[PDB]
Amino acid sequence: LWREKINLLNARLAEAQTSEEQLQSQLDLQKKVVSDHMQRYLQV
Amino acid sequence: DSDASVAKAK
Repeated sequence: LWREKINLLNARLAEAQTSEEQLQSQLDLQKKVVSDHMQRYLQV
Repeated sequence: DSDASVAKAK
């Protein structure tokens, strides 16, 4: 029963971690986009 | 590093 519970929570935790990492990637890409649009706002 | 570039860097 512990192995069953462990496998279920493993799957759930893995999917949650993937979603959280995607959120962080989007946030950092937003920061990079801020920097890039600021440089464009300066140099074009 | 003009003031605008300094604002961007900061």
